[PDB]
Amino acid sequence: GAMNSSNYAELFNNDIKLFVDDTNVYRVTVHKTFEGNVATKAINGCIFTLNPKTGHLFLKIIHTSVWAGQKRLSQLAKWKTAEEVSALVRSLPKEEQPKQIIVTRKAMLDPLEVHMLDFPNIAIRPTELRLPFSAAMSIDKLSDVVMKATEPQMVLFNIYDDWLDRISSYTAFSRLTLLLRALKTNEESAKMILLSDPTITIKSYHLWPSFTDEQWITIESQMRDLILTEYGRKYNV
Amino acid sequence: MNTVPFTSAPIEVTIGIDQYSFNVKENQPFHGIKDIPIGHVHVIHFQHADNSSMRYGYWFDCRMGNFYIQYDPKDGLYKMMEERDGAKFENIVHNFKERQMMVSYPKIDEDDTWYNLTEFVQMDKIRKIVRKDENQFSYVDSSMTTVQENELSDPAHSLNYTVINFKSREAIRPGHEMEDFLDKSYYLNTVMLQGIFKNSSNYFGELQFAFLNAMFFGNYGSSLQWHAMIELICSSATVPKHMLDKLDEILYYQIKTLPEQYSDILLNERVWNICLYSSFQKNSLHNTEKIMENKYPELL
Ligand SMILES: Clc1ccc(C2=CCNCC2)cc1
Repeated sequence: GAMNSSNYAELFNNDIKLFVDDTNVYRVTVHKTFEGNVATKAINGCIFTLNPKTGHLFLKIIHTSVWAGQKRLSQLAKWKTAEEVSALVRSLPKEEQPKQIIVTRKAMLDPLEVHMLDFPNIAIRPTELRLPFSAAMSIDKLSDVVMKATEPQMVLFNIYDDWLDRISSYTAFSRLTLLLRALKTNEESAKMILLSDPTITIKSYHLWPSFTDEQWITIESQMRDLILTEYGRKYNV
Repeated sequence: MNTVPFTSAPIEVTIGIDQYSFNVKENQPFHGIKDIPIGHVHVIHFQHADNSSMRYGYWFDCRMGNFYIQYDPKDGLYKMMEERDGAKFENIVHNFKERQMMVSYPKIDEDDTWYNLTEFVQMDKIRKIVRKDENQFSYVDSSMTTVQENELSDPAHSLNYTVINFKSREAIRPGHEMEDFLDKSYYLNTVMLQGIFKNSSNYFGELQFAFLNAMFFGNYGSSLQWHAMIELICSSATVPKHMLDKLDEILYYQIKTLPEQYSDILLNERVWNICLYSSFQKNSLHNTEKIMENKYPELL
């Protein structure tokens, strides 16, 4: 059924699965009209589709042109996510197609499920987890490729950089979520942490700095302090 | 005016005939029902005093044969039967009428409730939904399952209603995924009306049979069917004006005839708030919306 903290290790078994998050698919800048009214201006967005086992990110870029002349954009965006997600699967070789797809927001369930009627053996599933994938746009390299796009485009990343060489997927996902949670709770401080030291650098083919193992431990602690932090500042504890 | 005579009434039973019903006592002298208005299908149904488990019944059209009811003490129910001997049947009925052992089908003459509930129902279509071709009449009971219910287990005893499924391929055109799923006009009009039912009357006929079966017998599949046939209309943006009006009347009489104490189970909350307040046809069911608010504001 749904996905929560009990069946939490299922992500890292050997059934191919993908997470789909639609939070950044439709993005705007609410501004004033000459008449003192309020209007939207759309800016580029992305579908965040992730294999939690391998770290492969299928980042589909959603160009503002897709919205031109359409109505009820919030609802369209969910159908547009589902269409792109189904196209991605269809382009994949059978042996690479996922056996499940877990959506981070329950409103994608029906759009995806309709788009995937042709794939009866693929389970479309919700989750109870509060995953911080929305903060995928606080990752400079990701935000950069999205805002620069002049057309629809799909770009591939490993969101784990090289981590799997040294750690298991379970731990890598936990590092990932910890990092995105911090970006979601206080983006500025989360980023000051990541780049306070100029000797550490982000490899050209990577999204995160190349931290030694001991440096990842110092980073991971500072991120928990922050998340525990902003939880006080916010809850006065 | 036709007659359904009974051999005898050996067990205490509540008897039903279209929307009416009366209590018959163990071996009370009772030999049937007279004065049944020719021209409509009819249903005659049963709820034993002893085993309120299993309501059952028989759909029948008096224009299609001479039918009588006889208790079968082995299988434990009142069974409908046909007499082929046309002249043997007259003499039996006449004898029972002369001894005044029948109840009169009690039609008040201002009342078209039955007509209004059975408008589009036709014995010929009942017999395809309920398959038992050696019999002109059709047995139904509470426990019978539908063809769609068995795909989710005896095929002979099933209700073969028209399968409707909104998250299906029949229902959703390649490349119109969103259009067809938020606006079911394609499925209603092209798939179902033109392709399968042929006309709106056949559709309304299955719709009305579905509700009666649910009302009289408590058949869950029947109810799922009726709700499904309603939702598909109400979720279609392009429906002929004459169907919307017809549907507002049909529903009106169904909701009027429902037992009030039965409404918490027979009516699906989600489907009705959606049809009445959020669907394309939220403004097209004036009489159905009216009665639902005067009489069942609670569900809403
Ligand atoms: Cl006709 C009939 C209508 C509904 C039921 C229900 C079954 C499950 N809970 C909702 C009610 C059973 C029989």
